[PDB]
Amino acid sequence: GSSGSSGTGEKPFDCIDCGKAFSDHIGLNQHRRIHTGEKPSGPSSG
Ligand SMILES: [Zn+2]
Repeated sequence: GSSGSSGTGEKPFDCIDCGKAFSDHIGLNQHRRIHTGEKPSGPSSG
Protein backbone atom coordinates (compact mmCIF):
# COMPACT_ATOMS: atom_id res chain seq x y z
CA GLY A 1 0.00 0.00 0.00
CA SER A 2 1.67 3.16 -1.27
CA SER A 3 0.55 6.72 -0.51
CA GLY A 4 1.05 10.08 -2.20
CA SER A 5 0.14 10.55 -5.85
CA SER A 6 2.29 13.57 -6.70
CA GLY A 7 6.06 13.32 -6.38
CA THR A 8 6.66 9.93 -7.97
CA GLY A 9 10.19 10.68 -9.14
CA GLU A 10 12.40 8.73 -11.52
CA LYS A 11 12.49 4.97 -10.94
CA PRO A 12 12.98 2.97 -14.16
CA PHE A 13 14.10 0.01 -12.05
CA ASP A 14 10.86 -1.14 -10.41
CA CYS A 15 10.52 -4.77 -9.31
CA ILE A 16 7.82 -6.29 -11.53
CA ASP A 17 7.65 -9.33 -9.26
CA CYS A 18 6.16 -7.51 -6.26
CA GLY A 19 5.89 -3.96 -7.58
CA LYS A 20 8.71 -2.26 -5.69
CA ALA A 21 10.74 0.70 -6.94
CA PHE A 22 14.48 1.32 -7.21
CA SER A 23 16.76 4.03 -8.61
CA ASP A 24 19.55 1.59 -9.46
CA HIS A 25 19.83 -1.66 -11.41
CA ILE A 26 21.97 -3.32 -8.74
CA GLY A 27 19.49 -2.25 -6.08
CA LEU A 28 16.64 -3.87 -8.00
CA ASN A 29 18.39 -7.11 -8.97
CA GLN A 30 19.73 -7.46 -5.43
CA HIS A 31 16.11 -7.23 -4.27
CA ARG A 32 14.80 -9.73 -6.82
CA ARG A 33 16.93 -12.30 -5.00
CA ILE A 34 13.90 -12.82 -2.76
CA HIS A 35 11.81 -13.88 -5.76
CA THR A 36 14.48 -15.64 -7.82
CA GLY A 37 14.79 -19.22 -6.60
CA GLU A 38 11.38 -20.32 -5.35
CA LYS A 39 8.65 -20.91 -7.94
CA PRO A 40 4.90 -21.62 -7.68
CA SER A 41 4.04 -25.32 -7.40
CA GLY A 42 0.85 -27.25 -8.08
CA PRO A 43 -1.40 -27.48 -11.16
CA SER A 44 -1.44 -23.73 -11.75
CA SER A 45 0.80 -20.79 -10.84
CA GLY A 46 -1.72 -18.08 -10.04
ZN1 LIG B 1 10.30 -7.54 -5.43
